[PDB]
Amino acid sequence: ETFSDLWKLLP
Amino acid sequence: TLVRPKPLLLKLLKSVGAQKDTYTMKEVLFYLGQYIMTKRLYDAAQQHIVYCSNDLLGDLFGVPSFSVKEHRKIYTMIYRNLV
Repeated sequence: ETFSDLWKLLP
Repeated sequence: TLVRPKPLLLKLLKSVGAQKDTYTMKEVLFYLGQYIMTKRLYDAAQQHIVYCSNDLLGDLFGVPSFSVKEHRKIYTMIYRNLV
């Protein structure tokens, strides 16, 4: 789980 | 519909290149994401946790840390910083 990947899942 | 950031949120978005005064939620989230990556606020061992207790982001959201997995809480925190 990377921050960038996980942040992109917000919307 | 565009949104208008309160002065401190606007400062944070500007520090990562934003030029406007109004944004879509998509643009605020993007910039906020860029900010956390640039300043390395996530735990490199536990990436879903953002530690902002000693950063401007802490002042803004009023929390010492938060989880990227808690989507509803992130938006709540952002909403308080919109007009």
